[PDB]
Amino acid sequence: LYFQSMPFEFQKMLIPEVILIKPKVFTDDRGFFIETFKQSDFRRHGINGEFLQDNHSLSMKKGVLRGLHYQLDPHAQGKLVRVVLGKVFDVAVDLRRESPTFGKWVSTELSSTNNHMLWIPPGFAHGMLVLEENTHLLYKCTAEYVPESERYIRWDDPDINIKWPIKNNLLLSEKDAAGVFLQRAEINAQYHG
Amino acid sequence: PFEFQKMLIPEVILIKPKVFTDDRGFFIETFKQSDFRRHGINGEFLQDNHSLSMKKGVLRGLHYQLDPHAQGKLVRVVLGKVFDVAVDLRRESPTFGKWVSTELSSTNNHMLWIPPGFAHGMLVLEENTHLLYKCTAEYVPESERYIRWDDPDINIKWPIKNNLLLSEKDAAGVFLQRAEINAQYHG
Ligand SMILES: Cc1cn([C@H]2C[C@H](O)[C@@H](COP(=O)(O)OP(=O)(O)O)O2)c(=O)[nH]c1=O
Ligand SMILES: Cc1cn([C@H]2C[C@H](O)[C@@H](COP(=O)(O)OP(=O)(O)O)O2)c(=O)[nH]c1=O
Ligand SMILES: Cc1cn([C@H]2C[C@H](O)[C@@H](COP(=O)(O)OP(=O)(O)O)O2)c(=O)[nH]c1=O
Ligand SMILES: Cc1cn([C@H]2C[C@H](O)[C@@H](COP(=O)(O)OP(=O)(O)O)O2)c(=O)[nH]c1=O
Repeated sequence: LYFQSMPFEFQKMLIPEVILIKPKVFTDDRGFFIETFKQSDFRRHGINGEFLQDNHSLSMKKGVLRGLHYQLDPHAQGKLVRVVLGKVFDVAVDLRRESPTFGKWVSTELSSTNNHMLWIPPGFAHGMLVLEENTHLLYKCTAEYVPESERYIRWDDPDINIKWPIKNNLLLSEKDAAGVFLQRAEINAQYHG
Repeated sequence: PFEFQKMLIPEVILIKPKVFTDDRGFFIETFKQSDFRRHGINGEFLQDNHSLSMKKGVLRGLHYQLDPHAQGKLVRVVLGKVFDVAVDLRRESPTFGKWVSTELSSTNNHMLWIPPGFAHGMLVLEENTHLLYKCTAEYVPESERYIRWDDPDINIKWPIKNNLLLSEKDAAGVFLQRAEINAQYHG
């Protein structure tokens, strides 16, 4: 019972390079149809670069946390993130050296209920906390996977100080559990504007 | 990370991605330009769509856009299952009016490449089926054309013919012999 006239709403977050996208849901007797991406519209609202790789993660239990992740330059991925089933608390962290918002973060709830999408530009790290069982997270990347370039910052880093709605149990990968603290992170991304 | 398999109409390509399981669940790379372009799948993906079909027996198709708005489509099912159909509607094609089908599901995570020049149809086999597809051209409603699912010249073997939920546009699809088609065979 939430109505939007236009096919996409684009909303800049407090870190304005991060963009929350609300697509339009067309309901009928069959079910629904959503346009989830449209280059022409996205490019007019600041979202640039060729999407070279799409990924899909299933997280079976509430409390799965993945992040914080980025690829070193020149393999930095811009990401368009959505949840087709379930719900996540989704986080973008500005890790662009010299950025007036370096080490700051914004969050949004991405779910199969809202069908919201988050644009996380290159220069940022991504983290997500699973809030519903069997959560399917899909994202498009502006650069292809380069495992050697992947870096890992721990979820509970105190300088970043993300307010995770951690309810009870936390399921972490070994790489994420072994995430480093921001102060000893390897970062080459540079702020431009 | 991907197996690519040409169908009997060899421009139609079945893609089997690799599933990495762990304690958290799984990870799949569902598209990768470098790999896809090496295996014949070309064109910029300009638009992504998502359809939910609540009941078994929802049928959508048969759909294409006239040139110059023809969409190549990369089709997958993230939840549920469809009987997915590609129909060759390229004038002068040795397989004009022929079709290939595959089962796309959340169990197999298979994907189908349906090149421009083809029509797409899908029949929903599990409740709450989520079909996702990437298009090589943006939506142009004026260019959309609709061919009846049960057209007798195309003669698709749909695994269900009865409890069928159709859109009004699909119900009103035209028969192949009176279809508007401008796509041309080059291959
Ligand atoms: C709420 C919020 C905090 N933050 C950062 C700013 C601060 O470093 C920290 C806020 O938590 P806290 O240290 O408790 O607040 P304060 O610094 O105002 O005493 O987290 C964000 O980057 N984004 C947000 O949305
Ligand atoms: C991020 C990523 C991972 N993988 C593989 C490597 C591992 O086997 C598995 C999980 O990787 P992992 O780095 O744990 O993913 P997450 O970002 O969710 O923590 O997926 C790819 O094949 N491609 C990708 O782009
Ligand atoms: C089985 C199959 C049939 N077809 C075509 C061939 C026929 O024109 C029609 C099915 O008819 P069919 O009963 O297979 O052959 P016939 O009628 O010649 O005895 O659909 C395809 O295009 N793809 C397929 O995978
Ligand atoms: C195919 C398509 C449909 N729509 C809208 C128009 C209708 O309100 C709704 C369903 O269109 P419809 O043509 O019935 O979809 P399907 O191909 O599944 O039969 O979605 C778009 O906004 N973009 C698209 O690319």
